[PDB]
Amino acid sequence: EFSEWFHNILEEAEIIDQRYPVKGMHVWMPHGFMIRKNTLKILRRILDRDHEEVLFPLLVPEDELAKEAIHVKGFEDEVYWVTHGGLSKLQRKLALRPTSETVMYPMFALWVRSHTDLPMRFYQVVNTFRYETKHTRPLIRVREITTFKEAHTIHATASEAEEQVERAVEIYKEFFNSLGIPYLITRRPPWDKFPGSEYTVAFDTLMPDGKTLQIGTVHNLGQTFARTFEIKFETPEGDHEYVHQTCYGLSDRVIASVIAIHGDESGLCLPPDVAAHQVVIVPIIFKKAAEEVMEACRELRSRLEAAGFRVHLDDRDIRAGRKYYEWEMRGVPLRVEIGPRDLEKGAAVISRRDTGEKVTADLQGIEETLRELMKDILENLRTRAWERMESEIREAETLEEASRIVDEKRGIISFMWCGEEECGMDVEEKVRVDILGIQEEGSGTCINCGREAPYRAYLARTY
Amino acid sequence: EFSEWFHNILEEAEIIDQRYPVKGMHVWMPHGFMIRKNTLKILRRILDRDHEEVLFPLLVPEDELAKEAIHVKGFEDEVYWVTHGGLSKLQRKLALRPTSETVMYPMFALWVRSHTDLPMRFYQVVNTFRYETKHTRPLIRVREITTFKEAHTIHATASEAEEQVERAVEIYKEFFNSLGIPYLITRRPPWDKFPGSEYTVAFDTLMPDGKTLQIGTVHNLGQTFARTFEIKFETPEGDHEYVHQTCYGLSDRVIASVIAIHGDESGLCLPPDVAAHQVVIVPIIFKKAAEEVMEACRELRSRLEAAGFRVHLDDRDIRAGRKYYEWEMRGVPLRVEIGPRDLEKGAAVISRRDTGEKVTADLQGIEETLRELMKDILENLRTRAWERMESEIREAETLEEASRIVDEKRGIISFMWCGEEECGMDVEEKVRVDILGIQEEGSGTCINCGREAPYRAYLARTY
Ligand SMILES: C[C@H](N)C(=O)NS(=O)(=O)OC[C@H]1O[C@@H](n2cnc3c(N)ncnc32)[C@H](O)[C@@H]1O
Ligand SMILES: C[C@H](N)C(=O)NS(=O)(=O)OC[C@H]1O[C@@H](n2cnc3c(N)ncnc32)[C@H](O)[C@@H]1O
Ligand SMILES: [Mg+2]
Ligand SMILES: [Mg+2]
Ligand SMILES: [Zn+2]
Ligand SMILES: [Zn+2]
Repeated sequence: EFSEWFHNILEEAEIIDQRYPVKGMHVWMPHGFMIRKNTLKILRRILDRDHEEVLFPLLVPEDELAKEAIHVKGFEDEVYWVTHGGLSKLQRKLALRPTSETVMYPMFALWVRSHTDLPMRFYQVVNTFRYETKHTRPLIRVREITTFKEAHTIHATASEAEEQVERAVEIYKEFFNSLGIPYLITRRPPWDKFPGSEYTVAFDTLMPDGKTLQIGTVHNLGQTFARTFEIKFETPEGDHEYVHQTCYGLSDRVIASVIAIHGDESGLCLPPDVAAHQVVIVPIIFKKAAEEVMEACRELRSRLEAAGFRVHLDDRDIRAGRKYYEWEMRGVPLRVEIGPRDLEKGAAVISRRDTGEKVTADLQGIEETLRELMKDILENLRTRAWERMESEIREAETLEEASRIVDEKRGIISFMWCGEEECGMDVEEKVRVDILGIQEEGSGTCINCGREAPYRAYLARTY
Repeated sequence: EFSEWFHNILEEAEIIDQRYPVKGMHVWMPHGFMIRKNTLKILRRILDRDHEEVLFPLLVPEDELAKEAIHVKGFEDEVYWVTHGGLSKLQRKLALRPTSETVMYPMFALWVRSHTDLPMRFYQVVNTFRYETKHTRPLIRVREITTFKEAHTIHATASEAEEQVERAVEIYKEFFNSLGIPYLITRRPPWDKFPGSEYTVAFDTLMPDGKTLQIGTVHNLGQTFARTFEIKFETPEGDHEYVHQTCYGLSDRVIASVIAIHGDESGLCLPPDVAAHQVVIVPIIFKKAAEEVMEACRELRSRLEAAGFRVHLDDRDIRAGRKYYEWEMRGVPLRVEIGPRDLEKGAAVISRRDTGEKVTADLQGIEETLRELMKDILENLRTRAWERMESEIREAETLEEASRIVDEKRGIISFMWCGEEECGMDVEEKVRVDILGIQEEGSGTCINCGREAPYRAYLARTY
């Protein structure tokens, strides 16, 4: 049910066109692009406080890419390879970046010398490629991840690296909260962690189809990559130790989530700061003081723009009904309607997209009325969202109880787990599900082997 | 001389790092990235008035790419090819886009149906690839063009297409004027035009080494591509005719130009709206009312930010001299110095980067003082630039006179030309130079074959 909804809204709202001759690679149409644009503004506003945006190459030579032990193994048959340059065969294969560690790190080896240099915090929003699962899914599982934001940090002590991991987590919380997206933060099992990292922390959110979606990861690379690429730095004493690194990233999935989570029967419903337009002015006219209604709207649009609004006056010549539908299925938060009546009173009608509540305000201070309304809509959408999610995280004491809940209600399954490889795999297999990760807390007994359970774990059917 | 200057400023100002294991592919460091960022804001501000930004895939399948007659021939051995997906060999080669016609057009075939649909004006800023000349050059001739803005338009009548070509030209003029970049607009010879187009209009600018640099092209594709990809549309009568297309684009070269053209002995000198910072506040302190000098600067920074300035307070603990040098070689337009004296008078010192003029203004209305100063700097830089260029465009009546001027003074050579293939080639060969293009005007006699010369032509040593 959700799948069809998603696929249809992506087309109707003209977010992306999937009809491209190469599977797993979609086109961002105008509207979709605007949403992607605003989602990124929000993200960069946060990241730019303490991170420096950069832009590295797309292609990586075998030599560099394979310098990894586990990392190369982690993307082996997952990389695309350019082998020829025209008709000529390159004397050194070039791989399309799947992620940029093997691209930036050898360069970091150069950029880093003195402890005065550290800490360095970089990031970029580029396109990465991954040859995977025959199962392609829009904005969720693509071959060309068009909105891959990857951050990489460098530190002097392993201490600061961990502190960074915590900072990243706070950055994503803030990012997501702005999108009104709820999430569950856990620590991935050591066999799911980023290839070569010390550990991986992941953010997972729940899709309307009861399935979970990883929408962000933070990895603590310790000094593994440092040693691999020789990234050393001089201490104030005169020694040469390897740096401590961490990296984290999001993808188009964030945009899928926003669409999906605040999804709706009417179409898209988006946080005001993500929508292509925050306020769409629709003048109501039947050839009765039209010249006056119009100039009332125009004046309003201009007035809103100067106040910093992303407004749009829909003066097309069609039935206001059709207009309402359009901007509604597209996700515009506020609709401002103006007609002879209201006009001849100094007021207008403001309709909400999340609720439906049409209220009446004075065109005199409307700017503030709108600003407030917007703050309200986010909080509501964010709240609703959190409720909906938490109400799907259910505890289980028996592996049997789990299988029953998952299969009947889907969602997330909370449970105490011993945290052992074999036990975990066994849990996954028996329940045909994936262990999202753990959360250290009070002990108990592993839902499976009954032994001592140091961790609170979650599992679910994932994307 | 210029070359070394360029290469050194790119490194000293930390614009791009060229030390990447793959030739023709550079890294944008923080500072460089900020300039690229602002240059693009300026560009998008213009383009977004009537164009819709989008984002198509990177990879193109042989099938589509080769659908062209001359176009495929035009990029034959110029394309990179991904042949394997992991260890598996794809059953259909994928080419990294060199430009996106073969990517967007088949999609346009779908997006276009009714004349009500046209006109459509799209554009994107993506990374394109081109396997060319062994001679790699930063921001000028790269294998991975990291800042390729390509616009594509669709029209109902060939009439509107031409009108579009004129619009594009006006858009680039405005874009360039904002960067204070001078240019010569001409019509490329029919053997240099974009592969498959009706004709190509190009913008060329002059580099400090007397060589010319193509910094923009607008192509009128007529219905050539329409027929190739079956892009038809329904007329109000009910007929089905092919659409009229045009496309135009710029690259990182625009950023090279800005750096190079307003180049300088002190380092970078950039248009206020391109610099990483428009105003850098440097407090002068020697342990004498410091606490008061500082709070005077801070207050100023905040005050400037709220006014919309990209300001930066350099409160580092170093000699103000070293600070001046840094922000000066980096291109910051205005430096605001504050010390005990000036402070205890309600005024500060404002130094210009283009001139050097340090003036004294009242911290009371300084915002407007600065805004004005900025407008002044652009106009100056733009003017200087135009003078410098026009003073290098020299007329020649004899093929011999040309060879003498080119070889001794470089620059552009104006001349009357018959406009014939063989005659043109002959001119180029004999003078070891390239014919930039023509400009229809009063007749005369071809500098070479003496026959009737319908066009005013230019030639020079190019990049
Ligand atoms: C930051 C680290 N270098 C990185 O690459 N981590 S990652 O491999 O976990 O990817 C980061 C995020 O990208 C998203 N992602 C991964 N593969 C994807 C795919 N094929 N399609 C869409 N999003 C994907 C997920 O939300 C994931 O959390
Ligand atoms: C718009 C059309 N589809 C296009 O591709 N035209 S073009 O091939 O002429 O390229 C547009 C512009 O990109 C720049 N350009 C072309 N090849 C380049 C290269 N190898 N490195 C840097 N800039 C390049 C030039 O300034 C040129 O005017
Ligand atoms: Mg698992
Ligand atoms: Mg030529
Ligand atoms: Zn167990
Ligand atoms: Zn001639």
